[PDB]
Amino acid sequence: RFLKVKNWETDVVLTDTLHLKSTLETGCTEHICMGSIMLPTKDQLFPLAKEFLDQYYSSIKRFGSKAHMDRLEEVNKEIESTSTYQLKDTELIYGAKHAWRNASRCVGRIQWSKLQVFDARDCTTAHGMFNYICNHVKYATNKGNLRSAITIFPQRTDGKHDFRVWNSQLIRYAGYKQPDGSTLGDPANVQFTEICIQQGWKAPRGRFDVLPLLLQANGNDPELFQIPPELVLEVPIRHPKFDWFKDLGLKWYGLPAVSNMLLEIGGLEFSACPFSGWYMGTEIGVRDYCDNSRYNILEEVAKKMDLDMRKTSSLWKDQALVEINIAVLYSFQSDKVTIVDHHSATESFIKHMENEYRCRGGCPADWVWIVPPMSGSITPVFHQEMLNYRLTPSFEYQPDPWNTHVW
Amino acid sequence: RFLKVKNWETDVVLTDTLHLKSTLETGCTEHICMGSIMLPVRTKDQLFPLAKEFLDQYYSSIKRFGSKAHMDRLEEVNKEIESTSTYQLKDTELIYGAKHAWRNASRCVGRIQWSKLQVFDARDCTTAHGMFNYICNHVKYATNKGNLRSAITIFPQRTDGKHDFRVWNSQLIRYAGYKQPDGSTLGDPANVQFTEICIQQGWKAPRGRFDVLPLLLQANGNDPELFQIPPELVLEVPIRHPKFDWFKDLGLKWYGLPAVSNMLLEIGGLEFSACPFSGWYMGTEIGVRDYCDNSRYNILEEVAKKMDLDMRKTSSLWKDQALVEINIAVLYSFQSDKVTIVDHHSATESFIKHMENEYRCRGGCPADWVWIVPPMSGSITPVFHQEMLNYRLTPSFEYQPDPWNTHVWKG
Ligand code: HEM
Ligand code: HEM
Ligand SMILES: Cc1cc(N)nc(COc2cccc(CNCCc3cccc(F)c3)c2)c1
Ligand SMILES: Cc1cc(N)nc(COc2cccc(CNCCc3cccc(F)c3)c2)c1
Ligand SMILES: C[C@H](O)[C@H](O)[C@H]1CNc2nc(N)[nH]c(=O)c2N1
Ligand SMILES: C[C@H](O)[C@H](O)[C@H]1CNc2nc(N)[nH]c(=O)c2N1
Ligand SMILES: [Zn+2]
Repeated sequence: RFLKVKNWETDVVLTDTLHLKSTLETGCTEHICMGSIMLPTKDQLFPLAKEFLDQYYSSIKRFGSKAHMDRLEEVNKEIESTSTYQLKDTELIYGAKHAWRNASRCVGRIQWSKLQVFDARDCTTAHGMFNYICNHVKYATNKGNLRSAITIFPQRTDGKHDFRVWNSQLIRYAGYKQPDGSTLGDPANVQFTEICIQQGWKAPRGRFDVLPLLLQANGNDPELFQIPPELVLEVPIRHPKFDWFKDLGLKWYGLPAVSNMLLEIGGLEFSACPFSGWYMGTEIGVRDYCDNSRYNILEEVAKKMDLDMRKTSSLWKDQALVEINIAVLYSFQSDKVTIVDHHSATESFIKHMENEYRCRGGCPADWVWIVPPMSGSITPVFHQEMLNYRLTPSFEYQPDPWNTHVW
Repeated sequence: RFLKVKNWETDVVLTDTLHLKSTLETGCTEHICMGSIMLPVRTKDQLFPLAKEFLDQYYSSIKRFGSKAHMDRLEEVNKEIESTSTYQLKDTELIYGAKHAWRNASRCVGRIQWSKLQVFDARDCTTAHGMFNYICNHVKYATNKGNLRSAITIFPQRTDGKHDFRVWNSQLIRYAGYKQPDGSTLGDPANVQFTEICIQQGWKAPRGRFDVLPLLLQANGNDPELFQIPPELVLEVPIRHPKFDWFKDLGLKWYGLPAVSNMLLEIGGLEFSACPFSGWYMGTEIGVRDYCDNSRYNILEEVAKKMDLDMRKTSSLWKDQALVEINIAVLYSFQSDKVTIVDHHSATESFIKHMENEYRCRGGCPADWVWIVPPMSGSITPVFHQEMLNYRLTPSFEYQPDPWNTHVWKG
């Protein structure tokens, strides 16, 4: 019930107590571990609300004060009356920061307290969402000097009035299936790209076309907007040694901005809460560029390097993979767009894990996602035992809206 | 119940019913996943159910379930347990049980090979000298001049737990680690503690960077005894790189035969506390872990120096670059000397075929993703994108405490 985690490289042992405050379930049981699975009324609301406010007032050192009891009372009164409630700005900021702090799959949580929170709870239309989002992108991009931020649209009500950003990221490239048989652009995005075409977008049918936004306000049908081109910072990818590399025509965008998740604070559900930081290099180089299901460019690079592709045991893939990742980091650094490498990112998370054990009693972490997708065991997270559990406030997955939308 | 696992690269979806035959526990709950934790006398009472369940599994596999032979064997084991309190496995059951422990080893990426396992029955062994001889024969048979063959040797089972057979070495072949007064380590830092035990017991340590450790063998609960593996029995490979001629001058080598000697083999409630087994290496086990862990040989700096990589910032990926070069060297050397080795691409692709096949013919394949995924280039190997259910089946291999923590010394 009081759990220990060992780091097998440093022998440092930490004691986890925070896990007892765990509320949601994992997918696992005593009989079966589901660690590698990608996706495992008035009644319930007040307990959820109280649980939250209790932690909030405890965090500001006013646990059991009149202000505390007053708010508890106040919120209770509002739920009984309105069947929901509203968070104070302070509570909203705190909630959102803590959903980040609690995301057990995020290697970048050392940063969790520097989140700029944009309260867009007054937004009513999809045009308004477009305005808030452009402001978010522009603030976050900060001419390549990236700052973390989240924009929070209004909370879910009866659930027929949801705000949704239909894009999975604010900034993503299109994907088109061709008669050709193969896929042009980003294969991860074919379906959503078809929804954009079938809502009216005129696709340029390039390899790297920035998707338009599909914004849904107040449960209405979603609308298309294009992010001003001048707000979408992009980096052309060159290698610091291979002159030919830039001839591959690769670019990526600078701003990672997840837009399809659901933020739950104190029982309240914010179904549109796009949030952003800055990239860890491997996210682009390893996954975006080299995944079979993605841009899949390893063969093309190995070829240009003239490696023996005859046998897997020449490790031509591994070699091409590293060079692609050197190129990503190099291109971003050259243009002064913030980026972190996996060595530096994971070292940061180990320091952060340690701060959270000594300051909070632990840190939920999901090893499967924390350990980078290349060079695993030469980063310190690999040797680090982690405990995975769910705390609230949290970010959660929600069904793609096209599967849900009453048209 | 039916459980599904998706492959996110191929969209292949599999269905597992085998997890329903699981008994042992995971250490996870509905509130906490312990999937990345490294290490999460029996009585007549528990014994017969465990025996019966094993023998039902056995008798099904040979299509004799419910036969008279089946029933008489249950009868016979029942009796033996009641009067003698344990029981003896037949050779064929022993063989089946050891194959199955391997098959059920959820952290093993090499299970495609599970049915080709030479079983050596050393249950007539009585002394440490007897153990030595069995182990030498194992090592010589498994090595097979570089054309490695899987094998296991199985010494007598636990009785009162006061008479255990144990191999104190953690692998049969392993390099001495020596702690220096200055605080640095000579040889393999993983094996420092055990090297001290060997020295304390009378080994004359050559004190090099690559000294093959002597065996420390306990028979029948007696104090362990020391023996040297005949050097001519120990196949080693000097490590060179195909383009980098300076690689050989690093002075690296490694042994050909990976042979785990510190696990417990549980079959039908019986506990085989000495059961050394050996296979062949996946390159990354030597090239990533043994050479480049900071707690092991730790040769990354030195390799990247010689390659003259920009070592000022980690974002040049100098570590990653050197790691690949070392791993190429390891595979290249073993291939050049005709010592069996598999690369991590080939190994993980074979496992995915094995795993699918196991889903078709067996109803599942317990797998531990934290362990199956290789320690380099994770995401470009097909296992990375494979969802996997982890659970425990018997027969099984288990950890057991190091014998120096538990042995009652006689003197
Ligand atoms: C500041 C730089 C940041 C870095 C380097 C970073 C890093 C990452 C990485 C590498 C992942 C792995 C998932 C994948 O491979 O796609 C991840 C997951 C995640 N991060 Fe971050 N992160 C950052 C900022 C943020 C921010 C600002 C938030 C939210 C406020 C956030 C919330 C998440 C969540 C919710 C997940 C996982 C979603 C899930 O459960 O599957 N991160 N992060
Ligand atoms: C055929 C060659 C084999 C290869 C390439 C292979 C590969 C591996 C690798 C890479 C691991 C991960 C452990 C680590 O990285 O330290 C492993 C684990 C294991 N393998 Fe194998 N294996 C082979 C044969 C065998 C054999 C013959 C057995 C026994 C019959 C066996 C039983 C195990 C067990 C028990 C584990 C996991 C230890 C644990 O639970 O922590 N393997 N295998
Ligand atoms: C804010 C931020 C910064 C940064 N450097 N990296 C990130 C990456 O975080 C996320 C968060 C949510 C989702 C994703 C995309 N990754 C896989 C999600 C997923 C789940 C289930 C099914 C899928 F097809 C895909 C990535 C986020
Ligand atoms: C038979 C065989 C072939 C092959 N290629 N590789 C192996 C490696 O498998 C094992 C099996 C058991 C133990 C080990 C040693 N490493 C993990 C055990 C362990 C536990 C706790 C802490 C550690 F540092 C190490 C490795 C075994
Ligand atoms: C099957 C497995 O859960 C899946 O491939 C995971 C593994 N680890 C990951 N880790 C990160 N950071 N991102 C991912 O998308 C995945 N995919
Ligand atoms: C803490 C973590 O579980 C530990 O480092 C594990 C991770 N995965 C591993 N995977 C393999 N194959 N071998 C190992 O020793 C480890 N170590
Ligand atoms: Zn689990």
